[PDB]
Amino acid sequence: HAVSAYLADARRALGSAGCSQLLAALTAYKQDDDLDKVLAVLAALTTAKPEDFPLLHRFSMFVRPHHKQRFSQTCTDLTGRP
Repeated sequence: HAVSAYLADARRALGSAGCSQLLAALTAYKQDDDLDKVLAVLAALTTAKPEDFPLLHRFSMFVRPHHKQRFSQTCTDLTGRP
C-alpha cells in the first residue's frame, strides 16, 4: 500500500487543495507522457519546505520507467540525494 501511504502523507503535508493539484498533474502525465510538466507541479508543491523534499523523491513510484533516470537527476539537482 505504497500508493495510499503516499497520498496520506501528501494530503497531510500539502493540504487538500495541494494534494488535489498533485493528483491532477499525475492524471495529466498518464494522458500526455510529459515528465517536465508533472515535475514542475510536484516541485512547486514539495520544495517550499525542506521537510517536504521526501515527497518529491517518493513520487518516483508514479514515474514511467523511461523517465525514471531523468526524474531522479532533476530531483537530486533540486534537493540532493534522498
